[PDB]
Amino acid sequence: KRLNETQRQNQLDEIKNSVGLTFKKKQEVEKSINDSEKRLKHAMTEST
Amino acid sequence: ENSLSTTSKSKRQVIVPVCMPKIHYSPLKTGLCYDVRMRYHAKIFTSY
Repeated sequence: KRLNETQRQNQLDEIKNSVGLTFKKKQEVEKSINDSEKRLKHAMTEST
Repeated sequence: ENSLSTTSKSKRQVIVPVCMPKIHYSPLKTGLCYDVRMRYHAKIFTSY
């Protein structure tokens, strides 16, 4: 019981670490999304 | 080598007997307390 509980807890906080990792990667790709939108805007101006 | 050099071939008579040593620290160990059942209590991720 203690063995399975410890493996459960290790799986738990490893999942929590990976969740923090992917949330940081999303929070860092947001800025390049907005900058790419800005250059699409300027591309539309020169298109017109 | 020495000039002191005691010289008597005879069995020395016994003086003291061997008893339990009268110490009470450190033939013993150091106690540890631990259980995984403290790892049950976690936080509810609520804000984001």
